[PDB]
Amino acid sequence: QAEILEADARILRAYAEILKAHAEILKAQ
Amino acid sequence: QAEILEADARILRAYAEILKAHAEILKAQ
Amino acid sequence: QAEILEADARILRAYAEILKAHAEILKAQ
Amino acid sequence: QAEILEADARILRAYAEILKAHAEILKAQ
Amino acid sequence: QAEILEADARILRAYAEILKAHAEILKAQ
Amino acid sequence: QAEILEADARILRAYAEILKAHAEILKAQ
Amino acid sequence: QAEILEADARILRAYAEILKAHAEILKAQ
Amino acid sequence: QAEILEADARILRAYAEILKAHAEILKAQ
Amino acid sequence: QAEILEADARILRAYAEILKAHAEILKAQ
Amino acid sequence: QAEILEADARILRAYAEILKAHAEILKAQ
Amino acid sequence: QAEILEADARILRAYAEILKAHAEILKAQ
Amino acid sequence: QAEILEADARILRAYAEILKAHAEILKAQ
Amino acid sequence: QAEILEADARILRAYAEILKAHAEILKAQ
Amino acid sequence: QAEILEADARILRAYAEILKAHAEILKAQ
Amino acid sequence: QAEILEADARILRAYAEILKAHAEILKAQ
Amino acid sequence: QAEILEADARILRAYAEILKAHAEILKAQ
Amino acid sequence: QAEILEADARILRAYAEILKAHAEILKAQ
Amino acid sequence: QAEILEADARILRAYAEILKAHAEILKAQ
Amino acid sequence: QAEILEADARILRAYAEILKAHAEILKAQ
Amino acid sequence: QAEILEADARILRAYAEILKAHAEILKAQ
Amino acid sequence: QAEILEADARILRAYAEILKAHAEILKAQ
Amino acid sequence: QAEILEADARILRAYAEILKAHAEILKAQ
Amino acid sequence: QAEILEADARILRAYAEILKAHAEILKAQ
Amino acid sequence: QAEILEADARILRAYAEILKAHAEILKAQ
Amino acid sequence: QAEILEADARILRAYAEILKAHAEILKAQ
Amino acid sequence: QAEILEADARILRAYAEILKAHAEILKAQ
Amino acid sequence: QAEILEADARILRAYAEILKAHAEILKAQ
Amino acid sequence: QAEILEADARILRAYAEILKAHAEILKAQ
Amino acid sequence: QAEILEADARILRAYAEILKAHAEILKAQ
Amino acid sequence: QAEILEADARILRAYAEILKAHAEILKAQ
Amino acid sequence: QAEILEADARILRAYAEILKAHAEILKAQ
Amino acid sequence: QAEILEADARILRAYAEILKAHAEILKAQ
Amino acid sequence: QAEILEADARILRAYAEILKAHAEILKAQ
Amino acid sequence: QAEILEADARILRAYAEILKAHAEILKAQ
Amino acid sequence: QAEILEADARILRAYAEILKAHAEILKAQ
Amino acid sequence: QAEILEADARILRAYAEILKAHAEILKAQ
Amino acid sequence: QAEILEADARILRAYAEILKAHAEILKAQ
Amino acid sequence: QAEILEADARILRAYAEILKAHAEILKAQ
Amino acid sequence: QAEILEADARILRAYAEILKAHAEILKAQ
Amino acid sequence: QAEILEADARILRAYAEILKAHAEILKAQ
Amino acid sequence: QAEILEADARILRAYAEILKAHAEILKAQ
Amino acid sequence: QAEILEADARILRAYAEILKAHAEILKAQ
Amino acid sequence: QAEILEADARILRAYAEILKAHAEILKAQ
Amino acid sequence: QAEILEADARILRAYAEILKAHAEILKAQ
Amino acid sequence: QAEILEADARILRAYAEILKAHAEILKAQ
Amino acid sequence: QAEILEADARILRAYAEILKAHAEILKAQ
Amino acid sequence: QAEILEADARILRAYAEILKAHAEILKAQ
Amino acid sequence: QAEILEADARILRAYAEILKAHAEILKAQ
Amino acid sequence: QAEILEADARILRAYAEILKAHAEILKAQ
Amino acid sequence: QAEILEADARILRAYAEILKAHAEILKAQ
Amino acid sequence: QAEILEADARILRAYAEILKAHAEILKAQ
Amino acid sequence: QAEILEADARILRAYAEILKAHAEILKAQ
Amino acid sequence: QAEILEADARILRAYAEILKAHAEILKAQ
Repeated sequence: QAEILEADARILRAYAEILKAHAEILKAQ
Repeated sequence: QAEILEADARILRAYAEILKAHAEILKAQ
Repeated sequence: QAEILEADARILRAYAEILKAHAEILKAQ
Repeated sequence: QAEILEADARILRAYAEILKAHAEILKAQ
Repeated sequence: QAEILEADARILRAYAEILKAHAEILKAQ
Repeated sequence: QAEILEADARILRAYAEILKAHAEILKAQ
Repeated sequence: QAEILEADARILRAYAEILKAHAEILKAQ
Repeated sequence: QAEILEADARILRAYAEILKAHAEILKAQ
Repeated sequence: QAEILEADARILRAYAEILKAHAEILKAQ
Repeated sequence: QAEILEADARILRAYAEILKAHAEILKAQ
Repeated sequence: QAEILEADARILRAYAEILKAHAEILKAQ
Repeated sequence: QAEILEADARILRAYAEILKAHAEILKAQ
Repeated sequence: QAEILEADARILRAYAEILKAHAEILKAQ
Repeated sequence: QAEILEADARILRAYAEILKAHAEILKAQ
Repeated sequence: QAEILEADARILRAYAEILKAHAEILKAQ
Repeated sequence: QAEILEADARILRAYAEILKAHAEILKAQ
Repeated sequence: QAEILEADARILRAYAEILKAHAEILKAQ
Repeated sequence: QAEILEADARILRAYAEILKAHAEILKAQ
Repeated sequence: QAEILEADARILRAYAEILKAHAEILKAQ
Repeated sequence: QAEILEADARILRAYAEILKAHAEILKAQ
Repeated sequence: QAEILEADARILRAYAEILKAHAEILKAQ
Repeated sequence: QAEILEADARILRAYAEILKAHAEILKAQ
Repeated sequence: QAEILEADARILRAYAEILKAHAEILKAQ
Repeated sequence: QAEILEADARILRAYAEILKAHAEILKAQ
Repeated sequence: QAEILEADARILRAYAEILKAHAEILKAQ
Repeated sequence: QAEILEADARILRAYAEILKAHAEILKAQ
Repeated sequence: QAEILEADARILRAYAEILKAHAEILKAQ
Repeated sequence: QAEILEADARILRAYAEILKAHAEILKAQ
Repeated sequence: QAEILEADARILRAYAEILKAHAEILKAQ
Repeated sequence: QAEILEADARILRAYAEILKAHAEILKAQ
Repeated sequence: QAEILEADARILRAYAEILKAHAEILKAQ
Repeated sequence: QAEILEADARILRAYAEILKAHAEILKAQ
Repeated sequence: QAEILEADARILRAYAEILKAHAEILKAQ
Repeated sequence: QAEILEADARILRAYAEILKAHAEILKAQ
Repeated sequence: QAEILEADARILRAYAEILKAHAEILKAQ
Repeated sequence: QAEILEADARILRAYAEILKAHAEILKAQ
Repeated sequence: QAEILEADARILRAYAEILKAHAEILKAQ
Repeated sequence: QAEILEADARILRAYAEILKAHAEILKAQ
Repeated sequence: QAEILEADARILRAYAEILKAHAEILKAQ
Repeated sequence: QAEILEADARILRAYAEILKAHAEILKAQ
Repeated sequence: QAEILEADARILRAYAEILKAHAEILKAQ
Repeated sequence: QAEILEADARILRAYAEILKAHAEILKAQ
Repeated sequence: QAEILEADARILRAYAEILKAHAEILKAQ
Repeated sequence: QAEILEADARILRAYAEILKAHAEILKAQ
Repeated sequence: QAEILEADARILRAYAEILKAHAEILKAQ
Repeated sequence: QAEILEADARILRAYAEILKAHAEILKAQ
Repeated sequence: QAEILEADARILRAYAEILKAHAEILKAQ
Repeated sequence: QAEILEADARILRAYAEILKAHAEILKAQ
Repeated sequence: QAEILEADARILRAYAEILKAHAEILKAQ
Repeated sequence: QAEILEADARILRAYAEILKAHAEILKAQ
Repeated sequence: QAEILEADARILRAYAEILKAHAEILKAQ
Repeated sequence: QAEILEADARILRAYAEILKAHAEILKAQ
Repeated sequence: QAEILEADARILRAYAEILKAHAEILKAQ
């Protein structure tokens, strides 16, 4: 099941990356 | 049933990959 | 009934493959 | 009734095969 | 009534065969 | 009434045979 | 009323025979 | 009224006979 | 009124006879 | 599971960054 | 887990900054 | 009593429907 | 009483329908 | 009373329909 | 009793439906 | 008893549906 | 018993649905 | 027993749903 | 036993849902 | 056993939900 | 075992919720 | 084990809540 | 372990509450 | 450890309460 | 007082209803 | 006062209804 | 007093209902 | 005041209705 | 006193109901 | 004021209706 | 102060209630 | 301040209620 | 601020209510 | 910001309501 | 962004409402 | 993106509404 | 993609609406 | 693919609408 | 395939619509 | 197959429409 | 088979339409 | 069989249409 | 049988149509 | 009002007399 | 905002004046 | 926004003036 | 956006001016 | 998008100017 | 797509200019 | 597809130019 | 199919050019 | 079938060329 | 049948060639 938890970690990292990009571009705004 | 769990892991990895690509391209945007 | 579960595993693997191909091509996009 | 379940297994295998072929050709696309 | 169930099994086998042929020819496509 | 059920079994067998022939000829196609 | 049910059985047998002949000739086709 | 039901039985037997003859001749076809 | 019902029985018997003769001659055909 | 906690830390850092950018721009307002 | 607590500290600092900016602008009002 | 004669009329109309459909058959041939 | 004679009229009209359909048959031949 | 004579008229019209249909028969022959 | 004769009428109308559909078949050929 | 004859009528109407659908098939070809 | 014949009618209607859907398929091609 | 035949009817209706959906697929292409 | 066949019917309806959704996909493209 | 097949049906319905949501995605784009 | 497959179904429904919410996002943009 | 997969489902539903709220944000802007 | 993943789910739901309240803020402005 | 993450969740819910009350303030103005 | 006159009107309408029903009777004869 | 005059109008309409029903009676004779 | 006149109106309407039902009887004969 | 004149108009229309029904009576004789 | 007259009206309505049900009986025959 | 004149018009139309019905009467004689 | 204005609104609504009840009186007369 | 403006709106709606009730009075006269 | 503008809208709608009620008055006269 | 524009739209619709009610006034005169 | 454009559309529709109401005014004069 | 284009279409339709209302004005003059 | 093309079609239809309304203007002058 | 071609057809019909409206303009001048 | 050919036919009809509208233009000049 | 030939016929009729519209153009010049 | 021959007839009529339209062209020149 | 011969007749009439249109062409030149 | 002979007559008339059109051709040259 | 009560008492007595006469007649029948 | 309250005072004074004049003239009545 | 409130004050003053003039002239009436 | 609010202020001032002029002239009336 | 808002401001200013001119001339009236 | 928005801005500016010119000339009127 | 959007931009620019020229000449008028 | 889209782009460019030339010459007018 | 699509592309290119030449010559006009 | 489609392709190519030549010569014009 550890694979499922790794997948969750990946999903959350990706979401954090989306949020960070949105933050940076909104700062550019 | 472990095969089902492996399939779930695969699905989530693929979704994470989609999200990562979308994040990178939105950063390129 | 294990055959049914194997069939489910196959279906999910195929769906994951579709998603992975779509992800790769969207990255190419 | 086990024959019915075998038939279901066959149907799902065939559907999985259709999906796999569609996935491969979409990757070729 | 078991004859009815056998008939159902036959019908589903035939449908699975149709689907398998369609899958193979679509792969040939 | 069992005669009615036998007739139903016959009908379904015949339909399955039609479907099997159509499947085989579509495979020949 | 059992005569009516016997008549129904006869009708369905005849229809099944028609279908079987059509199936065989379509296989010959 | 049983005479009416007997008449109905006769009608259906005759129709079944017509259908059987048509089936046999279509098989001869 | 039973006479009316007897007349109906007669009519249906006659119609069945017509149909039976037509069936036999079509079989002769 | 520590990976999950790291992901949470990342998410919260990103949210804090969004909030800080919004604060700075509202100060600019 | 200390990372989570640091993230909380960051969030609260950002909120305090928002509030301070709102206070200053309301004083300007 | 009127309802009884009404039912008789319905019987006769049904027989008329039989004959009319048979005529349509014979014309179609 | 009028309803009774009305029902009689309906009977006679039904018989007329019988005869008319029979005429249409004979014409079609 | 008028309704009663109306019903009588309907009876007679129905008989007229009988005769007219019979005439149409005889003409068709 | 009227209900019984009504049911008989329904039987006959159903047989008429059979014949009419068969005619439509034969026309379609 | 009327319910029994009603059920018979339903059987016959169902057979009519079978034949009519088969006709529609043959027309579509 | 009426319920049993009702169930038979349902079976036949279901078979009719099968045939009608198959016709719709063939038309769509 | 009626419940058993009802269940059979449900099976057949489900198969009809399969075929109808497949037809809708083929039309959409 | 009826419950078992009911469950089978549910399986088949679910497969129908799969196919119908796939059709809706293909139409949307 | 019926519960097991019920659970299988639930699995398949869930997969259908996946596909339907994906279709809605693709339409929204 | 049924509970295990039920849990799997819940997992899949949750993934469906993810996809549906993502679609709603994309529509809102 | 079922409880573990249930917990996983809860995790995924929570992530869905995150995404849905974010969508509501973006719509409100 | 299930309790740990439950706690994680609670964390994520709390973050969702944060985002939803922020959305409500932005709407109110 | 679960208690610790529970406490973290409580912290985050409290922050959510802060934001929600602030929104209610801003609406009231 | 308007209420009283309304009541009188209702009385008269009721008497009219009496006469109308009497006409119905007389016609039915 | 308009209410009173409306009530008078209703009285008169009721009397007219009486006369009309009386005409119905007289015609029916 | 209006209540009393209303009650009288109800009496008369009831008598009218009696006559109307009697007409129903007489017609049914 | 317009309401009062409307009421007068209604009175007159009612009287006209009286006369018209009287004409109906007289013609019926 | 209005209550008493209302009760009388109810008596009469009940008698009317008796007659109406009797008509139902007589028609059913 | 237009309402008042409309009411006058309605009065006059009502009087015209009176005269027209009177003409109907006189012709009927 | 908003409370005071709300109280004034309540006063006015109460006056409206008075006036409307007086209207209902005048209509009832 | 929005509360104050809402209170003003309530005042005006109450005045409207007064005026409309006065209208209903004047109509009723 | 949106709340303030909504309050203004409510003020204006209330004025419209006043004006429309005055219209209804003037019509009623 | 969309909320603000929606509020503006509401303002304008309210003005339209005012103007339309004034139209209805002027027509009523 | 689509929300913003929808808001603009609403603004324009509101202006159209204003203009159309002004038209209706001018016609009414 | 389709949503954005739909929004543009709505903008244009709103402009058309403006223009058509202006037409109706000019006609009314 | 079909959705995108449909959106384009809507754009063009909206332009047509604009142009036609302008035509109606020019005619009205 | 048929959907795509239908979309193209819609595009062309929209262009035709544009052109026809321009024709109507030019005629109106 | 018939669907595809129908789509082609629609394309051609749309082109015809374009051309005919252009004709109508040229005539109008 | 008849459907396919009908589709071909539609193609040809569409071409005829094109050609006829071109004729109408050339005449209009 | 008659359907197929009818389809052929339609093909030929369409060709005739083409040819006749070409004639009309050539005349128009 | 009459249907088949009618279809042949239609074929021949279509050929005649072709030939006559060719005649009209040749005349027009 | 008369139908068959009528069909033959139609065949011959169609041939006559062919021949006459050929005559008209030859005259036109 | 007691006069009204005596009147309806007379009415019911007369109706009872009619019923008794019809009863004695049907007894003589 | 005190100006709004003064306006309300004016409105209520004017309404009171209307009511006082109406009272005076109704006293004169 | 105070300008909007001043505008509302103006509107209400004007409406009060209209009402005062109407009151004065109704007193003159 | 303040420009929009100024425009609204202008619109309301203009409407107030229209109302004031109408009030003045109605006073002159 | 600010350009769109400026355009709206312009439109509303122009409409206000139209209204002001109409008010001025109606004052001149 | 910003080009489309600029085009819309242009259209609205032009419409505002038309309205301003119409306002100016109506002032000259 | 961006070419289509550029074409739309061109069309709207041209329409805006037409409108601007019409506005200029109407100002010259 | 991209060729079709390019063709549409060409058509729209040409139409825009026609419109631009017409605008230029109407400016020259 | 791609040949058909290429033919359509050719047709549309040719039509675009016609339109471009017409635009050029109308510019020369 | 592919031969028929090739023939259609040829026809459309030829028509496109005619149109291209006509466009070229109209450019020469």
